[PDB]
Amino acid sequence: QANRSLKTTGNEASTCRTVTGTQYMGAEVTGQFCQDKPKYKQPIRASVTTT
Amino acid sequence: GIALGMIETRGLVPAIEAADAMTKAAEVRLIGREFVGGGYVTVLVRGETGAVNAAVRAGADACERVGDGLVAAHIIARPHREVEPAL
Amino acid sequence: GIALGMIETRGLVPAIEAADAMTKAAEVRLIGREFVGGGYVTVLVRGETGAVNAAVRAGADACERVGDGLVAAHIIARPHREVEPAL
Amino acid sequence: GIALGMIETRGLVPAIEAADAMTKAAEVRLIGREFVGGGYVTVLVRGETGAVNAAVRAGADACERVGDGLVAAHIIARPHREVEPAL
Amino acid sequence: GIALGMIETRGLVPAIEAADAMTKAAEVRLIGREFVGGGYVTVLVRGETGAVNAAVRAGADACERVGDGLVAAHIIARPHREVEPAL
Amino acid sequence: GIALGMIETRGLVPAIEAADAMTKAAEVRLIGREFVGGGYVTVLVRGETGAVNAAVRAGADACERVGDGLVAAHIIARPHREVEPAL
Amino acid sequence: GIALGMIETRGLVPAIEAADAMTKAAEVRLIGREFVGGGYVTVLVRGETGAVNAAVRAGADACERVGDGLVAAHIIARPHREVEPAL
Amino acid sequence: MGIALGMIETRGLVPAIEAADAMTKAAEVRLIGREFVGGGYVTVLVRGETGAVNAAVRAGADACERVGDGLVAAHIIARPHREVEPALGN
Amino acid sequence: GIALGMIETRGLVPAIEAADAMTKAAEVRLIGREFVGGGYVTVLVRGETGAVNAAVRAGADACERVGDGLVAAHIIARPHREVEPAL
Amino acid sequence: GIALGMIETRGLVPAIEAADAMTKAAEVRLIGREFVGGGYVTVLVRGETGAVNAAVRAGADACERVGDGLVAAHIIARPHREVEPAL
Amino acid sequence: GIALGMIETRGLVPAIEAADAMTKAAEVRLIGREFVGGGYVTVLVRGETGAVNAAVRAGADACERVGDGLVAAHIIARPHREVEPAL
Amino acid sequence: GIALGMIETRGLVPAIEAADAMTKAAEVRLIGREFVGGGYVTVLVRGETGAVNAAVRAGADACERVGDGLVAAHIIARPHREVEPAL
Repeated sequence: QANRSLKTTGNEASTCRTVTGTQYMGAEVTGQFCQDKPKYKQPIRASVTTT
Repeated sequence: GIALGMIETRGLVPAIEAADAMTKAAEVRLIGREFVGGGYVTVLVRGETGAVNAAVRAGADACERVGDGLVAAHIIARPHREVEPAL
Repeated sequence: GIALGMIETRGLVPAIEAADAMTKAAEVRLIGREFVGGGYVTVLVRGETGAVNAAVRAGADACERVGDGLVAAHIIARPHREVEPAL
Repeated sequence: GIALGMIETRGLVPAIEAADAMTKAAEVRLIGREFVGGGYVTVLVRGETGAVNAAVRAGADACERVGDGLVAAHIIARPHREVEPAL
Repeated sequence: GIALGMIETRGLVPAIEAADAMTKAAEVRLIGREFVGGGYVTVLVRGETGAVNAAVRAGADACERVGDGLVAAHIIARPHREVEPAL
Repeated sequence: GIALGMIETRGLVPAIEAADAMTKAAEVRLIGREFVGGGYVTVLVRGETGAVNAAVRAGADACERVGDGLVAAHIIARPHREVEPAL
Repeated sequence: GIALGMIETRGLVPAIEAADAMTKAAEVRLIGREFVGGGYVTVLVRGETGAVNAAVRAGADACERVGDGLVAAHIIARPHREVEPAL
Repeated sequence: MGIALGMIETRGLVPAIEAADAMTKAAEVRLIGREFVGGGYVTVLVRGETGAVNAAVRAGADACERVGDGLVAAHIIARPHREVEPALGN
Repeated sequence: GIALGMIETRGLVPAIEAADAMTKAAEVRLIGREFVGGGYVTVLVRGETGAVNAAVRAGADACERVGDGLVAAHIIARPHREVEPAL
Repeated sequence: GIALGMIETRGLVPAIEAADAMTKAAEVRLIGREFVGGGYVTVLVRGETGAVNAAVRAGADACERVGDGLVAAHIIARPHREVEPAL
Repeated sequence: GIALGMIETRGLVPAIEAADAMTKAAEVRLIGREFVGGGYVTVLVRGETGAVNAAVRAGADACERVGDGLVAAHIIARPHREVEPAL
Repeated sequence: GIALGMIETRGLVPAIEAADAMTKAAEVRLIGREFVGGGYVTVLVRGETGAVNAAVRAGADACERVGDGLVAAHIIARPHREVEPAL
């Protein structure tokens, strides 16, 4: 792939805003570009259990 | 869409569960199963860049705990034409 | 049902005994006995969600102490239509 | 006899040792030899329960001392119907 | 293919290598190479949203070490239909 | 509308991002794009007084942090007739 | 050209990214990918001496930190005609 | 006939012409572009064999490093795309 | 010349460069490029015994320590007619 | 469905309440109500794995509190097809 | 390949073994062996610039320790039209 | 054979006695008698690879005690087909 970096323009709106639906933005973008960690962790149906 | 995403893993349980993650997370068409040999097994999906990236990110993040885990997770967005016969 | 359960063992002995546990603990048809390569052997079974879960629990528990035993074990609830050629 | 005996080892010299011990200890019908991959070789035979048990124990005894020796070997008294098509 | 990507460099060859990074990064249609005047050079491509995003990210990553280097790199998702006649 | 809105900037990408922002803010006809020289690029639109005022304001506060940014942004209420050969 | 560039790695992510380096570095065509065995996979490419050298440089730089990483790389420049059947 | 691309970009035309001289005297290259970018940026773009282009651009960059205002960029191009070619003179 | 010069190594990079050493060392003709398995690759050529000795020499100098390394270097002087069907 | 669930109670008061719970919490069909003798009573239903588990396991809930209480809570995934199902 | 490589050494022995290094390293044509005098022997090759580079590298790497050894090894990448008569 | 043995020394007294050693050593065809200049004299002989080895061994082992003695006793098994036209 090849995605957003620090020197990009025109894609700042949803950067620090919470996200509905599937995630595609990396965590590092919020880590070193936004101020706080995103308060949205997308769950999966692939639970992990033991017998 | 010519974007190519793909990952190998030790054991085929992670391979097929990650393939299901690929096809369920984003609209991507699978193009390859590969018995690499020596325990490496490769899933190979093809689609547009955004869908490929989202699907592979989700599948990789959901693949570590399953089975023996991943081997590598990286994506080439524009494979060359000559790579297609070597799919 | 379309519920997909499946196991990998290191060696064919744990593979077949896990398959026998699969088919004896629950009545679910097996769909595949594939050789991953290098010693990993995978067994693929289809059936309803509950029977698949019970059978996979039984097979995983019975496989942990034969030969090298289980290596990877997980379940897929709703496989997508196009992963059948990926099986 | 529908009882299934079988044994797995590393290398084919111990596998032939095991098969010879099978056919020489108890008159159990040989079914197949399978290459698991990566050095694992397995042999599958059928017979009645007591003959299968004696044959497999004798085969383990004869095979432990040759090559890498036995790696995995177990017996099923009541193999399920749908298991046979997968072997 | 409607998403329009665009970038300047403080020099022609940084722009040329930026377009090289564009085409080696993802599928892009470099529609325009323009001389701003005094040394600034613009290149503009067309492609999908994520495609152009990753392409320009790669271009900016590979541009700063070329001559004077990067000066401006930001992209639009939905270009206005009247602009291209002026482009 | 005959009111004229014009924007100066350093390079085409700030120019065209500002132009897209202002055209989206208010529907004005992009009359011209001119390479002033030495890095100066200007965009010329025409429309109604309030619409063009709002569009120019939006382009101004939207394109400030693109590259080197805005250079000059002022408004003309009633462009006079003989300015048309300059337009 | 007939010069033989060629890369060894563990896994198909490094294999195909090395192929991408091949096809993005210099004018070099791959004569074939190969599953060596035990997880080893190689790529064999044909082109001019400087071309294959640039290709192998790109593959080595983009390969060593992917998955297990590059295992081997070598730069045959005049493959004798007697070796062609081996490839 | 190699499609390997090489450049010299300079602050001023004197280093550009000296670099082109070194291009031709260093290795086999065909000159396709001499372009005045504007404001003193001058670009010379040649094509040829990958090693030939590498050696030529290296020798030119070494020669024109000081001349006039000096060198600005010596960024060798690995391989242009089929799509890049129309933008560089087609 | 009918004597066999034949070499085993880990990975295909040393095998291919050893084949190049074969074909540039002395008069030989390769008749085998065998994938043993688990990364083991064999290269085997025909020639007279002095030529194959000098060839195996050259194969050995640049193989034990290139790539993943050499396993074994060997000379056959009298290929038995019974061995021929195996080759 | 073919899965067999069964519940055993000291006294038939819990048996009847448990059977009503069986048929209310899920749609499974009762196949047997048998007086074991000396007070023990066992009722057996058939259904799918999920329906049986939901019914049987979470069905004798007002059982330990009613009358003399529960004895055993038991589920069977796939009973042997040929002999016992007529029982 | 019009690039000219050439190596001169002390004695014909290193000269011609370096010539074989030329011919087996990359694509070159041995266009001349010359007797400078007092034991100085020169060998000339033509080919691609990268091919010439690799050739002369291998030739020096062969001729260091041959007899009294190398004295000088050099390249002229693009000789002018007035040097061809020097042969 | 196709192998070339060849030996050089100060003067030809060692060269001619070394040629006698060539002939008494192994079946070899003397083809060259070259006065390099300043005292270097070289003998070029053709024969089988092992014959070449024995020949050069004997010549060197007989050359040290005469005149200035050996300077370069080289051995080569297959020169490329473009080398002997210069020989």
